[PDB]
Amino acid sequence: DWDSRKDRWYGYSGKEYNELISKWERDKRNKEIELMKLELYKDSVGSTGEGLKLNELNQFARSHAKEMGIRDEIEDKEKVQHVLVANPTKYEYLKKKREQEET
Amino acid sequence: NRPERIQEAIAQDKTISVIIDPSQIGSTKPLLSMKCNLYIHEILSRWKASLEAYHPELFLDTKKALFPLLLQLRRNQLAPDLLISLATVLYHLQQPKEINLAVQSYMKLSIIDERTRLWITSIKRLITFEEWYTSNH
Amino acid sequence: KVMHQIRACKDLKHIIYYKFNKNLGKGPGCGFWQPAWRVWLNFLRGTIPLLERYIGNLITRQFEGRS
Amino acid sequence: QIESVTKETVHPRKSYKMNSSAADITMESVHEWEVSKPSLLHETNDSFKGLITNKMWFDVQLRYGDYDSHDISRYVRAKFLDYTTDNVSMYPSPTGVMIGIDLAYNMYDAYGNWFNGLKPLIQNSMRTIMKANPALYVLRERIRKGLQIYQSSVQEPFLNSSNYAELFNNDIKLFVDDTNVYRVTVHKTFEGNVATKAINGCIFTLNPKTGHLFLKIIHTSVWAGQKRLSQLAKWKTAEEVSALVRSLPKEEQPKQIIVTRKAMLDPLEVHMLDFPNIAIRPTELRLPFSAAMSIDKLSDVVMKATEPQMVLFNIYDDWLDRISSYTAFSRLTLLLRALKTNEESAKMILLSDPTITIKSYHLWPSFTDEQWITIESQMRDLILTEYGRKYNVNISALTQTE
RNA sequence: GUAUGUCUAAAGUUAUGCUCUUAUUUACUAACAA
Ligand SMILES: O=P(O)(O)O[C@H]1[C@H](OP(=O)(O)O)[C@@H](OP(=O)(O)O)[C@H](OP(=O)(O)O)[C@@H](OP(=O)(O)O)[C@H]1OP(=O)(O)O
Repeated sequence: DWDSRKDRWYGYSGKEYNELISKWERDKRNKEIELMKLELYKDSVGSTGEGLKLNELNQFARSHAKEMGIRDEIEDKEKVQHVLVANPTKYEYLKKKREQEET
Repeated sequence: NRPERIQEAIAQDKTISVIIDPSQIGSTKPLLSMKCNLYIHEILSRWKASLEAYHPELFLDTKKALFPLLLQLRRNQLAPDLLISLATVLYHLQQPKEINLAVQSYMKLSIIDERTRLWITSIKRLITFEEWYTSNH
Repeated sequence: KVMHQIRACKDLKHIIYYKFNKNLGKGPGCGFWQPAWRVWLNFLRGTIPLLERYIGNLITRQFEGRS
Repeated sequence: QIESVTKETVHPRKSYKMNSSAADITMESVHEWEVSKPSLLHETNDSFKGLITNKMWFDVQLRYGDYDSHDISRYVRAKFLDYTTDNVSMYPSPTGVMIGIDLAYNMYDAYGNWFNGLKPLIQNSMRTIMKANPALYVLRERIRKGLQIYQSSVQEPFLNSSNYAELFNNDIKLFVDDTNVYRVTVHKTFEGNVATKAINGCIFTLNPKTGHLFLKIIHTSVWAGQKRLSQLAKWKTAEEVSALVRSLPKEEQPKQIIVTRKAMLDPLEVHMLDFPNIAIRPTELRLPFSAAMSIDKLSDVVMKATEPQMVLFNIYDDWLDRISSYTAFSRLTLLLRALKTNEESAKMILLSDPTITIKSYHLWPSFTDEQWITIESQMRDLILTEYGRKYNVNISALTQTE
């Protein structure tokens, strides 16, 4: 137990700290015009989310993919229709016009 | 005493052209200050209408953040380097087709810094609201 | 070589304390700085020549260039 | 019943200065408080003498213990009634509170006077902070790295291709790349060896919702100060980002910050310690934003830059107007991707038609949506082509994989 | 990345077979990226 033995302060009531309070408690006992208004005239006088709609569109990516070219085709469909689903901005319109027909 | 400070000020508050000349920045001072100071008051009033549409909680402290500027501007305590950057933001904020130029000017204003941050940040909310305000209108 | 001096001081402390704390318990409150002080004086005695030479040469170099 | 909680701004020295201490927080009261006699936190029987205080103070006292000085309570007590009862660095009241954190052992403790019903709050507070302060967590993680025992365990998963959807969710965000901060002109020397010289760069600082690409243009003047610039690039980056965040309001302070370079996360963590609410997101998915700066007008602006300035843009304008942000971002992603593969090809695709004109504000050429679609398709083909060339397996791709 | 070494840092001294276009190698170098 080193730091206990080192402890410059050890084994004491605050006899020295009460004398500090006594010295300072004695010291306790011993002891705009328009601009304020100019500013305060104005009121103060106190003083998931949209990515779910993507997640639906990416679920709609599953639809066109599930229609044409899932697994059987290596390149001819599942890669070609892969290029034509989810990646391009046009896939917004492909769903949007299906929504517009659904309306 | 205080009554004539109400009378003279509120009369002066309704007596201004809400315009910033982009060439008068080169000139030397209270004219650009009070132009901006009372242009901000219009940005305050346009807020005051659609406080139900917009989120009002942050504005209640935005007011307290703006209070320094008011005290700076009507006195000309605000520095030239700050003021030139500041007025540059407010001028671009007037034209609806300077929204790039608005936040552009705000970023170059921001880039001691304890309440200065607070109020300068509060100005960004004024652009943020105004940019939205002109959109949803 | 001041380790010798330091060691001596340590030894003194060990000696002193355990003649100073026979019936008295442990703690830091012992003074009695005499013999250690003596040690340090003798160390200074030893070194005063050494530092006269060393710092002598040093300030000479500062003033006169080195040989 | 506290009138004001003011921070007494001390020198930077105070943090680590040990001979003295000015009080960190000063506590102006509403009424007189009647604080207890000084005591430790876990010392329950706090004695309420007749002495009162109109004002307290809170001091922190960081320490780094050893195998011998590994109790904190004693130390903190010592510190308290050392600095009080010392005629250097006086506190406004001699009555106050002092916290001390043993960083070497995660042994918090605090000593000092106690306002009634305060102690529990402080105890709980310390418990909370120790459980998870950002700075302290960083420290532990730093030490952990130092000892190569880093348990790779994250609470929030990375931005992979699946979670890409849930990137954005009516939630204010920001996105960061530090790739083109330190660009170099390679030029010969008299000796014959290469000499690297810095060029102006950028801080690719994008917002996928609004499409507001901030980018503070790094003037070469900031490199002229120092050496070892690859690390310094990261630091300036994170610094700049931090500054930007500070500038913006609590609402517009972006929540989840995404970073391209996972190495540049490490100093960002540090400069994000200014504000703890801003979560960090190490992207698993590398996005092409090195090639982002090879867009014509962007590069132009970068070259133009004369000083420490930022010149923000809307990375996509017309696209927002037409469609939701995500759609725009996909197109953008494709474009940047293509650029990364090959700049010449990209530009060619963009300027295949010379009749089309890039709008004065816009970074990109304003196309009609069907021709736009075609362009996108072409770009995609370019990417696939690149893959075929390099990866040599671009034909038999699964959907998600693709 | 360095040792180290140069450089700058403001005041006026009184005289009348080839050119071309390119693509490829190899080498070296590179506190630039991987
Ligand atoms: O033997 P040293 O390495 O010189 O250390 C001694 C020794 O402490 P350790 O026994 O733990 O090493 C003394 O302890 P005792 O043998 O007397 O029990 C202790 O003396 P006190 O007990 O009188 O304190 C003294 O401490 P101090 O210097 O405060 O007198 C301390 O020296 P260090 O503190 O320099 O280690």
